[PDB]
Amino acid sequence: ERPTFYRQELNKTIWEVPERYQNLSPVGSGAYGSVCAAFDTKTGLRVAVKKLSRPFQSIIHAKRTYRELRLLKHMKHENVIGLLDVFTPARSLEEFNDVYLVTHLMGADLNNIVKCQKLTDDHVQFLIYQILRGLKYIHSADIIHRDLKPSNLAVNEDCELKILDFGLARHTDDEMTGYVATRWYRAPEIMLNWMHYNQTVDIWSVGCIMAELLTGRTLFPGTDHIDQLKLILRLVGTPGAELLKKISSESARNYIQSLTQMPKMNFANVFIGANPLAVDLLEKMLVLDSDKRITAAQALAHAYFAQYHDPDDEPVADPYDQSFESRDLLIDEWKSLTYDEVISFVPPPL
Amino acid sequence: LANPFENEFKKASE
Ligand SMILES: O=C1c2ccc(Nc3ccc(F)cc3F)cc2CCc2ccc(OC[C@H](O)CO)cc21
Repeated sequence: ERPTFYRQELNKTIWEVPERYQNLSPVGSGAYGSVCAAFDTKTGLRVAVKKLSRPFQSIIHAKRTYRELRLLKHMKHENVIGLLDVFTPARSLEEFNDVYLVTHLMGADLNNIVKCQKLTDDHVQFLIYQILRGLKYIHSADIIHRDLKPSNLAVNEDCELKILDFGLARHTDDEMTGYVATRWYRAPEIMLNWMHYNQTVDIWSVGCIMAELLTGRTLFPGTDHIDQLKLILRLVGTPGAELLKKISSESARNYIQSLTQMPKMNFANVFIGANPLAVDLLEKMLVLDSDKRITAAQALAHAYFAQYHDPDDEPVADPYDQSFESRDLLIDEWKSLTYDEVISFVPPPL
Repeated sequence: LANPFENEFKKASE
């Protein structure tokens, strides 16, 4: 039974939503993308409604739309954004072009918190703890996120954190899409081992995010790929002989060998006056060699989080099963698969 | 799909 919809132009975009969702208001004046705060009169909840941007604009984006909806429907964890509702104004597959997702309103993202002049170390402890708690869960499902960054972490007024945006997430595999992550948070093996990174790229991003929380500044704000690589090497040091041999790009190896030799910095001399345990965790997160990087599960046991760590309150997931995602499909197949997932969504009990 | 990183690396050396 299709609800009554109504239509409204919001910042040069036509939103069409069920009448239960009232007083749509773009968060931050529309600077955070296509997300509106609303009041759900059916539940009395304050919700955030995301209108997916151009979900079927290409084969790649259609695929990403399907993966994100499937993952969001599969996952159930306090530090991962959860679906209250999923809808489309379309009355049939034939006119299906728009997807809307609904969750609890959170009210800020980590970019706001980075600017907070009253941020304490305990706050950093609690925020990074929750990112890692969500990441332990995600990785245990054999999901890889691939786009962690401050704007993809929502924080509510109780400093409860949820990972947003699974648009680039997928089931992990030996070979995956090459150009992923946002540049300032992109792990170096994404550039050095084209299409053959693994879940530790997400730990790199968390390291970059923690550093930004501690200092108030982007850790590696590169303006291009060469710039980005050099900014990283200035901190973690240029690779030695045994590590070069794991770099699959001969052009990258050749370029790196042309640079001045750089040692690993003492992070205690970068993050001045930070908790020594925070510096220690950062040293274990921001390591060039992917195989020596700390895991999410290991990081939750780090002494930095002793106030919050509870090994029986850090659950793992049921592993995610990749239904139709292993082949190259046309947009119309991705649309039909996504339509079926919209029509079959069952809202959680209140 | 093309690798944009190798392009920049080969140029930076050149
Ligand atoms: O709460 C927020 C939020 C919520 C959800 C979401 N994506 C999403 C994912 C899944 C789903 F199903 C529905 C979704 F909407 C993205 C964000 C952005 C973080 C942010 C920032 C500022 C806010 O208000 C600021 C004031 O406006 C003062 O400027 C509110 C929010």
